[PDB]
Amino acid sequence: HKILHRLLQD
Amino acid sequence: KHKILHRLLQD
Amino acid sequence: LALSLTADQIISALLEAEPPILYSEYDPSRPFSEAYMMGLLTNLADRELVHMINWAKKVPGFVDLSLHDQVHLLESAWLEILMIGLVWRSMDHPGKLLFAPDLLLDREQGKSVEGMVEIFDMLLATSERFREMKLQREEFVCLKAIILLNSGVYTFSTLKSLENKEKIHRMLDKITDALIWYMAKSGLSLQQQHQRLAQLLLILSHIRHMSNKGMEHLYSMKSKNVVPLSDLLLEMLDAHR
Amino acid sequence: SLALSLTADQIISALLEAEPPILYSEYDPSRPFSEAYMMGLLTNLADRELVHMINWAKKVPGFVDLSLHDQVHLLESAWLEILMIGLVWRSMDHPGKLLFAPDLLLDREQGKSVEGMVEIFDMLLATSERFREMKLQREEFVCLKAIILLNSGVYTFLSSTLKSLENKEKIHRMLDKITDALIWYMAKSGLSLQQQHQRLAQLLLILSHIRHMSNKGMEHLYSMKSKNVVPLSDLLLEMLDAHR
Ligand SMILES: O=c1c(-c2ccc(O)cc2)coc2cc(O)cc(O)c12
Ligand SMILES: O=c1c(-c2ccc(O)cc2)coc2cc(O)cc(O)c12
Ligand SMILES: [Cl-]
Ligand SMILES: [Cl-]
Ligand SMILES: [Cl-]
Ligand code: NA
Ligand code: NA
Ligand code: NA
Repeated sequence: HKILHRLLQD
Repeated sequence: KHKILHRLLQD
Repeated sequence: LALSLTADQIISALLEAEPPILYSEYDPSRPFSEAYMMGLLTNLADRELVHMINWAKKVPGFVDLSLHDQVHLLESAWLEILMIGLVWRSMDHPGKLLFAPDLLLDREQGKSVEGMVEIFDMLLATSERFREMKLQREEFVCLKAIILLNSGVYTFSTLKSLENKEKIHRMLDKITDALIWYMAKSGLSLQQQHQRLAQLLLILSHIRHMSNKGMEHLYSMKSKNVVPLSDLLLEMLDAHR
Repeated sequence: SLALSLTADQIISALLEAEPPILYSEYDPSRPFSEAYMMGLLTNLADRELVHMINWAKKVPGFVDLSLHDQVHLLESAWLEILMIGLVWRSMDHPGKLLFAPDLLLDREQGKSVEGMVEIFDMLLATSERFREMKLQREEFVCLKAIILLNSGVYTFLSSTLKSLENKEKIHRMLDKITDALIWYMAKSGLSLQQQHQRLAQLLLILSHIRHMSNKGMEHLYSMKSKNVVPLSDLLLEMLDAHR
C-alpha cells in the first residue's frame, strides 16, 4: 500500500 | 571545432 | 461541476489553494557535506509533498478522478511541481535558489553535492527566464495545475479510464481559457496573448527536463547510499524507475 | 533580418519544403530478433537520419544566421526529441505500432525484446494515439519540430556578450513567429479563437512529453553504451556525450 495512495484518502 | 557535428554543419 | 467554473473562479481557486512555504531542517552549526545537503533537500521535499497532496485535492476536478489516476498524475509530476515552486520562490533573488527561507543557496553551495551544480545552473537559468517574462502569480498557479494534469496524462482501456482522461483534457482546456482571460484582462493584445501562452507553456518543457535530471541524480545518490529516503520518496522515485 | 520578416504562409511553406526523406532500416526477417539486433537497427537508423536532420535544420528560418557554436548547441539539445517526434508522426496511421521506417514497424511485444524498451514504446505509442485524437496536421507537426530545435537548448544558451544576447533575442523572436504561424494555420482552418488557443496549448504540451521521452531514451542509450550492447557510431557517441 503506497504512502501516496494513503495520503490521498485522508 | 573538432566535433563531427561542427564539421557537418559547415559541409 | 469543476468543468462549469468560470476563468475567474479557476484562478481564484488556485490562488487560495497555494501551499505554505516550509523551512528546511538546516542547523548552521553543521557544515554542508554532500550527505547533509542531500538530507536537507530530501527532507524538505518529503514535508512539502504532504502539502502538495492537500493542494492537488483543491485543483478543480482532481478529486473526481479515481485514486489510481490521482496517484499516477502525482507520481509523474511531483518533482516538476517542487521545482517550479522553487524557481518561483527564487525570482526575487537573482543568482540564488530559495529552497526555503533558511536555505537560500548559490551555485557554489550546490557544488557540495556531486552532480548538483549542473542542476542548480539549469534552475538558475529558469529563474532568469521567469524574471525576463515578468511571470505573474496567476500565471504560475495555472502552470502548476497544468503540470499536475498533463505530465502523466498520455500514459493512461476501460470506459471509466476514457472518462477520466476526457475529464482531464477538458480541465486542461479550461485552464488554457483562464490563462488567456488573465492575459486579456491584463491588457495584452490578441497576438500578445497567443505569443505569451506559448512562451509560458514552453517553460514546461524545461521544467520536465530538470525534473528528469533531478530524478536521475536522486537515483544516483540513493544507489551510492548517500542519503536515506523516506518510504514516500522511495516510492515516488520508484515510479520513475 | 529577412528570416524575421517572413509571413506565416512563408514560414509554413518553408518548413514543409524542408521535410527530410523517410529512410529504410536494415531489417531482415531471417535474423534472430535479439536485443542486440533490434538496438543495432534503431541506432543505425538514427545515425543515418542525423545527417538529414542537419540539412533540415539549416532550412529552418534564421537557423544559419546563428553562430556555428549556437547551431551545435541547439542540435545537441534537441536531436533525440526531433527523431522521436518524427517517429510519432510516422506512427499516427498505424495504431499500436511504431513506424521507425517503412520496413520496420514494431509493436510493444517486439519492444519487449530489449530490456527497458517496452516502457519507452508505451510512451511513444500513447503519444501517437494523442496525435490521432487531435487529428494533428502536417503543418502543425512541422511547426512543432522547428519549435523543438529553437527551444530545447535556449535557456542554457549563453548571452555573455552583446552579440550572443542579440542572437538569443533573435531565437525568441523566431519562436514567437512560429507561434504566429501555428495560430494562422488554425485560424485558416476555421477554428474559433477559443478553439485556437486551446489547440495551441494542446500542441505545446506535447513537447513536454517529447522532452520526457528523449530524456528516457538518452538514459537508455547510455545504458546500452555502458553495457556494450551494440557498437555506436562516432557521431552518436558525440551526441550522447553532449548530454553528459
Ligand atoms: O531539487 C531537488 C529537491 C527539491 C527540494 C525542495 C524543493 O522545493 C524543490 C526541489 C529535492 O531533492 C533533490 C534531490 C536530488 O538528488 C536532486 C535535486 O535537484 C533535488
Ligand atoms: O528511439 C530510439 C531511436 C530512434 C531511431 C530512429 C528514430 O526515427 C527515432 C528514434 C534510436 O535509438 C534508440 C536507442 C535507445 O537506447 C533507446 C531509444 O528509444 C532509441
Ligand atoms: Cl514543516
Ligand atoms: Cl537577412
Ligand atoms: Cl506488459
Ligand atoms: Na508540515
Ligand atoms: Na491570438
Ligand atoms: Na527469414
